[PDB]
Amino acid sequence: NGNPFEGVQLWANNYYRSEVHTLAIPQITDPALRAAASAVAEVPSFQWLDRNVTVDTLLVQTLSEIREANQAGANPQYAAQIVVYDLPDRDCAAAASNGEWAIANNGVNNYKAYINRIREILISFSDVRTILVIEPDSLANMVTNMNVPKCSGAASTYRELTIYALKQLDLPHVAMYMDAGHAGWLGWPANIQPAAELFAKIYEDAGKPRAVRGLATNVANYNAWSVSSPPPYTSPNPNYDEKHYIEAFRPLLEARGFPAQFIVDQGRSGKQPTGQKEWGHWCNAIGTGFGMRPTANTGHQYVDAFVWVKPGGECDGTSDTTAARYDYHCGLEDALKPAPEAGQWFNEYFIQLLRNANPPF
Ligand SMILES: CO[C@@H]1O[C@H](CO)[C@@H](S[C@@H]2O[C@H](CO)[C@@H](O[C@@H]3O[C@H](CO)[C@@H](O[C@@H]4O[C@H](CO)[C@@H](N)[C@H](O)[C@H]4O)[C@H](O)[C@H]3O)[C@H](O)[C@H]2O)[C@H](O)[C@H]1O
Ligand SMILES: CO[C@@H]1O[C@H](CO)[C@@H](S[C@@H]2O[C@H](CO)[C@@H](O[C@@H]3O[C@H](CO)[C@@H](O)[C@H](O)[C@H]3O)[C@H](O)[C@H]2O)[C@H](O)[C@H]1O
Ligand SMILES: *[C@@H]1O[C@H](CO)[C@@H](O)[C@H](O)[C@H]1NC(C)=O
Repeated sequence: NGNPFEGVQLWANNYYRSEVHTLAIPQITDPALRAAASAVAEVPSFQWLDRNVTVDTLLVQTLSEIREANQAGANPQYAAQIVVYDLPDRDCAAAASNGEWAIANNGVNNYKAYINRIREILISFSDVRTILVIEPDSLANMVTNMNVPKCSGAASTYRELTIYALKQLDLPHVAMYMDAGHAGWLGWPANIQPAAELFAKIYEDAGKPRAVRGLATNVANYNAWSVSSPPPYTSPNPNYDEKHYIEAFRPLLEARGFPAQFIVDQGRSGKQPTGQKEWGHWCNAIGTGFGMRPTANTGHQYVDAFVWVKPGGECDGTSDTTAARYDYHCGLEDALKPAPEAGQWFNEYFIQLLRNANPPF
């Protein structure tokens, strides 16, 4: 029943800090941008377990640092924020963030082992409050993208592995939030009921694990929490921001046995409207800014926290048309270019986010 974001400070991980200080700052001479970059490096965004190698290295290192700070007397205690993101046939409706594992090459077994190892590590660090986002985009793709061969082919696997993860990571010091797309994906009137059906059924089939707190929205996207008028690209969706989406979604979930609490990514939501020409333009969108800083003080009963899940500056996908992971969304007129591989540092993007930051740095 506890909000896992209440009574703790959020740990800012050293990986994002290191990117900003070793890659970004040496390329930013401008005094104000340099000072702003140093400040954003300290905003506590989620750390992503995007490859298996990170489990026994980066995850352990962060948890070990938090343990040490808390043992020294940190008040409030620090909590960790981790994304689980390595399903086989990952990112099934796009090319940009295809992952290391494939269902056709022992991916299911590889993933179960990854989840088992994460469980063992979280058990060993049961003294550290841990908040998890489970597999961005996965279930949202199962709602709207069964017409995509990679997604339809992965659906049964996604379902089995999601339930596996929810049960295995159901630990006394863990809070989990399943990814649930965003207002412009699942919040469309035609998608929102089948979305609620799917998430509630997964929840029931997982045995309603205690550690499942709810859902995460807007991960790696740009939507407003709350604006007074719909951005043009949102019409005619009545759920044109995350507040509308959540207020519509929660009753439908609760009626199906899943009284989900929410966290909302605001890391790239500071400038509204954005420069997106169409709402479905997700890749390195121009006209965006760093948004509201992580906090549990949301003013909304259904929202545990505003968070930064996607770390701004880390690319959404390459704009190189010859690359294996080239996705046409990343070559569009409203995608910033040239852009490196997904997850790699995109310094010009980082600068855009600093310039447009609201609140400013
Ligand atoms: C009445 O107007 C029309 O209505 C229909 C609905 O009745 C929509 S169709 C609706 O369009 C949305 C675009 O506004 C689609 O949402 C997009 O889906 C894609 C997946 O196919 C999402 O892409 C994913 O984005 C992630 C970041 O958020 C990223 N990590 C992933 O790699 C990427 O695949 C995208 O965010 C989302 O906005 C929706 O599926 C579709 O049902 C019509 O657009 C209106 O004109
Ligand atoms: C939805 O798209 C995904 O977005 C997430 C969040 O941006 C990233 S996770 C991101 O991934 C990169 C690349 O693996 C990591 O950067 C790398 O860190 C390793 C050490 O682990 C270094 O050796 C390397 O030089 C560095 O580039 C980030 O630390 C992660 O946060 C994901 O890749 C996207 O697909
Ligand atoms: C994943 O990493 C673990 C160590 O955490 C390792 O033992 C295992 O072999 C790796 N999985 C694959 C499929 O290589």
